[PDB]
Amino acid sequence: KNPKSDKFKVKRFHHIEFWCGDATNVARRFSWGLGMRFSAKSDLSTGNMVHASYLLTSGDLRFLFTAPYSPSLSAGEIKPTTTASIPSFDHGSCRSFFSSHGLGVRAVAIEVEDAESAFSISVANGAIPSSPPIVLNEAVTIAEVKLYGDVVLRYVSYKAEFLPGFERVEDASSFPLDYGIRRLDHAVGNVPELGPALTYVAGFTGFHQFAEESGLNSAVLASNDEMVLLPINEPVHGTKRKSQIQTYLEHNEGAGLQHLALMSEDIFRTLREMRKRSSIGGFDFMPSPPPTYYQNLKKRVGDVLSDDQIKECEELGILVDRDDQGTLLQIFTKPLGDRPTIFIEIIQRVGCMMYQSGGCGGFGKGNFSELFKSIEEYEK
Amino acid sequence: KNPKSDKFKVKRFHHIEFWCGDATNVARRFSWGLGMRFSAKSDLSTGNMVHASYLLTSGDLRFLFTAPYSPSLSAGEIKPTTTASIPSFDHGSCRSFFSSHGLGVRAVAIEVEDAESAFSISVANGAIPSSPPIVLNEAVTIAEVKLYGDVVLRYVSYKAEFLPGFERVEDASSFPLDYGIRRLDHAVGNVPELGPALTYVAGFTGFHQFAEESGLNSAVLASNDEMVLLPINEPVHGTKRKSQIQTYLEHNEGAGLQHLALMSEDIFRTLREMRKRSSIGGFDFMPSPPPTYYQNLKKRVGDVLSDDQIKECEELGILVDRDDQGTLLQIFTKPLGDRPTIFIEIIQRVGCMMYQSGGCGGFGKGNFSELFKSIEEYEK
Ligand SMILES: Cc1ccccc1-n1c(=O)c2c(C)c(C(=O)C3=C(O)CCCC3=O)ccc2n(C)c1=O
Ligand SMILES: Cc1ccccc1-n1c(=O)c2c(C)c(C(=O)C3=C(O)CCCC3=O)ccc2n(C)c1=O
Ligand SMILES: [Co+2]
Ligand SMILES: [Co+2]
Repeated sequence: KNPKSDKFKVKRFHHIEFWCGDATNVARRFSWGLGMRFSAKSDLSTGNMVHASYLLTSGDLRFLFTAPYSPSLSAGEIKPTTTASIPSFDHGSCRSFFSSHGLGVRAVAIEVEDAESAFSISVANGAIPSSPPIVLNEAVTIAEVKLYGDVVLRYVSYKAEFLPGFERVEDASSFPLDYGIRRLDHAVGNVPELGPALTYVAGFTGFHQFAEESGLNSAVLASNDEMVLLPINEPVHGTKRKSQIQTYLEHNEGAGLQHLALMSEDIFRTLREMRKRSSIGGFDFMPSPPPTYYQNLKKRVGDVLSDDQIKECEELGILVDRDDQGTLLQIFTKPLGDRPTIFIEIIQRVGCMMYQSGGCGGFGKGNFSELFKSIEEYEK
Repeated sequence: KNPKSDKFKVKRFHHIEFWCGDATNVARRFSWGLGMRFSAKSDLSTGNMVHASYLLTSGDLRFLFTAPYSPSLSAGEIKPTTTASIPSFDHGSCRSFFSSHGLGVRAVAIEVEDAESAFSISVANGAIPSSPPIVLNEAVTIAEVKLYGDVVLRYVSYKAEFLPGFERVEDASSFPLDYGIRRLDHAVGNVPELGPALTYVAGFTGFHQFAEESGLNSAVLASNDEMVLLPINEPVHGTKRKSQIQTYLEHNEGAGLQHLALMSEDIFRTLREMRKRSSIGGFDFMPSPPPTYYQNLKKRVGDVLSDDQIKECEELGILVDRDDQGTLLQIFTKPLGDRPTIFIEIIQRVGCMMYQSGGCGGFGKGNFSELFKSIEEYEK
């Protein structure tokens, strides 16, 4: 049941912004490890004296990496005269964010029909304002409200090329890397208390709950067409293994974004390419499930995937789950930085043709059961 | 003339430590871009609740990347009970360093016969203490004194494997990258005033001055065998082009380390490998000199390098200079991070066989003249 209760017109995920200490090194690492191209920049060479911002793209996926310069470079500026291309940026907010949480997502950005209206309606419906609507070059409007912890939901709307004040990146500097990633599928928050978090976000967006010893309880909020998907987790305390949600909250100094799920047009090629690079600058993946997991794959998805497709899942450590309408292939990286906090999920969805409907196959909750069973069946 | 005035026994460069916001991402980028292997770690998985530290090695070159965790993880600790493997580390010093300078070198470390004595003698001779000698596992002694800005000179001495509390890195995580870099040749500071800087460092080390519109004046301090080489630059104001030393000081918020020079056993292979990776996560190089520069190469080094060796220099953008005892091949990267501050030099030295004596060929000062001449000769 989807009651289509969005309080403003939402289109799709637009971009994810990381706040960094050094945007250059994080962006180069991510570009190589994920196969994303350098597509736009805003930094000293473009006249921005406040922050360095580099955009990576793969298909529709946009990763933005931002870090502050010395405040002394812009000490004479005021907000009306700023050279920052992202006017919501603030030196002390960024340094405090990074000192508090380490490397992580500052903004989850979605494209809307009118960022000014989305903001007003959101705050009218309980959203805590973060940065008021600002019009850039009479061309783009951006506004921000608090989502959870120090993560903001950022509204972007266009009259009719990333943001004003960004330049396209030199063809020589932009190597056309591509491992198959095409768009952001969902973005997941960890909070101490799921209930108040759900009530707050659903309160100001109008997003509806999406049809659903693991360490957590979770729920998923969705836009009208269910293309914007925002799960939220809370810990479940006092168990055999310690809750990874609780571990996150401790090392992140509170609530924040837990994982980004990136849809691939070919998860087997994406994982082959990422795994080749794991030990030469890229990303590591979580430990592979036992062969018992893959022995049991035939009995549950043998109708969707061939024996060779299933054997390819075993080589790459891919996980498989399934809904009543579709099948999900997924895998998780190890944490992206120093702290055991944010990680990435690679996913591909099979089914729900109508175009493919959002959430087709779920989010892999059934893989908790199948992993536990397999990781006792393999013991013998 | 080398009066061998070292006030304690110095052996050679030991390691360079970068203070980072996220050690993981800087270290992975550097590993891929320079061809260095992951060799040791000290982090949560080794019991260190204070900082994450990752060591990269290539030959004798050791790059250490360190970033602080949340202070909350170690709030109950005191210095006697610390889990930090580098006891001179301090959360607030590290965050203040990085907020002030961005990514850069915190420590230039040299191996000495006794770090306790080196420290005492240094301070007895004017050095500003930074961290007193501390003995690790009755096996290694480390101490630190101020060098310039917020950069420290770190003394390390061993009784007879990087540091106690570091673990060797997993063979699966340690891919054997190698592009030919073998050791640190020199490490260069930028200061507002060269005179007082020279007097201060030479005062407490006993290092002697090494035989010597560019934007700078510079001088080089050397150990007894001249294997430890520490140039220092100051700006020269009011000129056609703005001093790059002055640009550094402005963007770095004061004095600090300007460049690290890494000796290659085969600079042509090193530069081929680094240049292949420039646009896929590695390092960019400064713009290549004009063909006039390379046309003039025959008349000055045609006796050292063949026509093919000189043509290979032109393909790779290598610079060549020469002393009275040796020849220097060198090239400079673009800045390593967001700010136009620290960069890397790749070098190879030809001559001065005795083993090769330090500084063989100089530091490339003559390449200022030859670059200016070439960059007017090419105009026509
Ligand atoms: C628990 C755990 C510990 C150490 C490494 C990995 C895991 N771990 C996961 O983190 C995990 C996740 C994060 C999802 C997932 O993507 C997800 C949810 O957890 C809630 C619904 C929305 C959503 O997107 C699904 C299955 C998972 N499974 C099966 C698993 O084992
Ligand atoms: C000035 C400048 C501007 C934009 C990019 C590059 C340059 N630039 C240099 O930075 C440069 C350096 C840094 C050295 C060098 O390694 C060095 C010194 O400058 C002082 C003595 C000790 C030492 O090691 C030598 C030649 C150089 N040359 C020729 C050059 O053009
Ligand atoms: Co997920
Ligand atoms: Co040099």
